[PDB]
Amino acid sequence: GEYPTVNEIPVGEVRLYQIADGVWSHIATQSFDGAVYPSNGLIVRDGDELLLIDTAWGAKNTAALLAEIEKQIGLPVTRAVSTHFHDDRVGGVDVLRAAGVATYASPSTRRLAEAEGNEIPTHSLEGLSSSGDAVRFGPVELFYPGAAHSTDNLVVYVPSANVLYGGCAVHELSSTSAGNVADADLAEWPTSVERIQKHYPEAEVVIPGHGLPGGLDLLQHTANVVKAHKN
Ligand SMILES: NS(=O)(=O)c1c(CC2CCNCC2)ccc(-c2ccc(C3CCNCC3)cc2)c1-c1nnn[nH]1
Ligand SMILES: [Mg+2]
Ligand SMILES: [Zn+2]
Ligand SMILES: [Zn+2]
Repeated sequence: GEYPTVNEIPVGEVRLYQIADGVWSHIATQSFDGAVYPSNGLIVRDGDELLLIDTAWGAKNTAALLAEIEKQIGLPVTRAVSTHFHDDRVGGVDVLRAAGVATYASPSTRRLAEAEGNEIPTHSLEGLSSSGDAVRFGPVELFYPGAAHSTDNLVVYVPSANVLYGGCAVHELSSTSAGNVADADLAEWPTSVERIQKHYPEAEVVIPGHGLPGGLDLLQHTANVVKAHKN
């Protein structure tokens, strides 16, 4: 009941929310087709450093994210991973790289970001090209579940806390619509959700790309939302 909502965060400001010991989400707001939406990413403590998952959707928000981290946590962000190629995930990568953050994404994401004209993470993550593939990256596991919201979408698991960050492949429980599906695979999305369910059965917290965290129910709910859209 305390997670910040869209009407609570002016565009340009960033909030942090403690999810578990050494795990936070970051929440920002920005504009799509003239309407303001909230957007989440993740921060995971990596010894005396931090791993960032996703930008805060643009340059101004990403600079505000780094400032909020400086104030709230006080550990340096040394690496970031973007979970797909859209600008709510890579927009602000240039701000990160000018702050000394090493930025990473799969080659699939990098190719799509390049073709879209979005900022491109510096480094390429091999080992994620086939559905069900996983790689460990610092304190997280990166998992490619197959095409869903996008063909390159990754999910991120924090094994120390049983936290699953679904990114835009996972919708919040209040969702009654499927959001921007222009780059989605509506047929494969339920199969990709099933793979996440099977791979992370112990997840205690599930964080969507937009909206409120909850439990494992966000996964089946997402498949249901997508089916309602498809039909
Ligand atoms: N990842 S994205 O680019 O598709 C995206 C953006 C980023 C911009 C898209 C155009 N190019 C510049 C970046 C922004 C908004 C939204 C979004 C749309 C609708 C929803 C609704 C969902 C139901 N519950 C109510 C909200 C939430 C998110 C989305 C989005 N992300 N997941 N799906 N759409
Ligand atoms: Mg750009
Ligand atoms: Zn997207
Ligand atoms: Zn999104």
